[PDB]
Amino acid sequence: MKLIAESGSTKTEWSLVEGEHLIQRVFTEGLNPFFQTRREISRSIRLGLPDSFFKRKLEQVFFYGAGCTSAEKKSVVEASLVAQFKTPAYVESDLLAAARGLFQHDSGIACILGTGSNSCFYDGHVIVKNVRAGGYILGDEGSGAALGKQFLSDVLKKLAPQVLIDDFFEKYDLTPHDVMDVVYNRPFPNRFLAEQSCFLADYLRLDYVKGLLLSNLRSFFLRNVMQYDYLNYPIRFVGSVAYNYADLLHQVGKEFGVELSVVEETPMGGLIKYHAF
Amino acid sequence: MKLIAESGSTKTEWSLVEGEHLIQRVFTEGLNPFFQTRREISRSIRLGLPDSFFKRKLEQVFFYGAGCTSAEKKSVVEASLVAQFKTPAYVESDLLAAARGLFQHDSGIACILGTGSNSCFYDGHVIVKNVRAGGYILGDEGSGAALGKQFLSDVLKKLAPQVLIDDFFEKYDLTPHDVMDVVYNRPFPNRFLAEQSCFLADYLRLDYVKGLLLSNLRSFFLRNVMQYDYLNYPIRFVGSVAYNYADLLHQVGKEFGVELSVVEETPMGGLIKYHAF
Repeated sequence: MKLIAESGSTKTEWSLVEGEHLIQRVFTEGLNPFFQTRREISRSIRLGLPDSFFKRKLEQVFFYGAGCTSAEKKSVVEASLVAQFKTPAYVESDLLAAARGLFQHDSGIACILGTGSNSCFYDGHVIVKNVRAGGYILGDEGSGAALGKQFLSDVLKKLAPQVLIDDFFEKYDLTPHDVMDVVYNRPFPNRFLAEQSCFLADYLRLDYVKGLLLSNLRSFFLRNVMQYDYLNYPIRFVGSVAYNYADLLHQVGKEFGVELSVVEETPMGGLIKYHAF
Repeated sequence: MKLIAESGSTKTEWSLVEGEHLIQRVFTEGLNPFFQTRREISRSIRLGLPDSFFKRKLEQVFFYGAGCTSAEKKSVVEASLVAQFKTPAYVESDLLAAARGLFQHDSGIACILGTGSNSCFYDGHVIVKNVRAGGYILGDEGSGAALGKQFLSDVLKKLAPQVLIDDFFEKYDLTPHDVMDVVYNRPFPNRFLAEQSCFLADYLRLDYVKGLLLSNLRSFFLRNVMQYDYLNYPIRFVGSVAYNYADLLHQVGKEFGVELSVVEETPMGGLIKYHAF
């Protein structure tokens, strides 16, 4: 058996697999070596996974995660995995997870629309080019946080529909003042903004929300996708925003003259296939 | 004599005055009760002002500052002033400073374009209406930080002119990676973004920079100014961004059918007049 894990801001997905056969899947909290020390990662692993995961003969562990983006950060995660499982562990970024999960050994443009957003050209083996996403303030166009940022900007200006404003304040138990406090003074403001992506998804019948999604999705295409040779290679998407707003994403694709026929919630299914070759 | 002080992110201006006559002016660091305790404010005062300020018979002290926006925050500043000067001290916000400095006892729309941005309707006595600015992430349209945010977004995407990108990296001794670090991990990211407003001002001959200013100034008008009865009252501006980019601001005014003939660097001259009545 092998273990394949994919970690983002909201959770880690663990797949215990034999070849392409799923023995078990388990979710734990997100694990990010920029926010968590080696020991916290080890502890979160140790407390989150069932016993069967730790008693099982594993040939390798493939881990992909947000924040696994340098040699040093990959080491922290690797040390935890190696300590917890006593087996070869290979740590890569969430971006390479998207590329390999979406493309296998073919070439094309892989894009993530999740808490943040990301894109790359993948040559079937390595990432060859990677437009900088820029994070929740300076970029991450088309991401959950970008949506949340524009929505909350509109809430404070009273520009959004009253129904949405009232529902937002009630659901989150907030006032305008408390919004400022959360965004400017409390941990992980990006995650709170990105949570708005889930909130807004119930209100898609409103012109306001459709226009907000179209605007942010177009921005991702103009500022990220179209830096690549996007008319000459397949463009494939993964992530919670891409998945939940797949119809609007497809519409934006057609506006830019492309056919987006691959939109997946996560790269996990593709990663299981990839590590079976 | 009285003492009139106006405090923002970059500095405090102190005016020792008899009626409308300026005895002396001194600059110290900014003083903001959200970032500095009463004792730090007192110390910064005590170390920043000349002896003559402390030996002088003063009838009152009028202080206006960023962050002096609640009863409690005003108290902190007041306690410091009262301890340092042993005289009646009246603490108000930087917004009321703009209103009173720009309008005296007349009515109209007062706007600030500085590190952040702000606007209000002033009835000649009190602020009657105040669109929420929203801060550097969710709003502050037309501010230095909004400029810096779009510029740096463009820098990371490689969309800005190469000359600007090279000059930015060299002047600030930064790389793309170090930019992320400053914005996401270091204190007062708003102040660093707002500093870009001064950097860009030397490059106004570039189409890119003109278009950036026009876009951000238009945004301030669409999302803030035009929430007020802006065709029926004078609109007056104060602040470093408004002052440095006065020609483009005036142009944006005309686009929205208004004549902006009052643009001041600071409200200080107006405040001296106001507190002489």
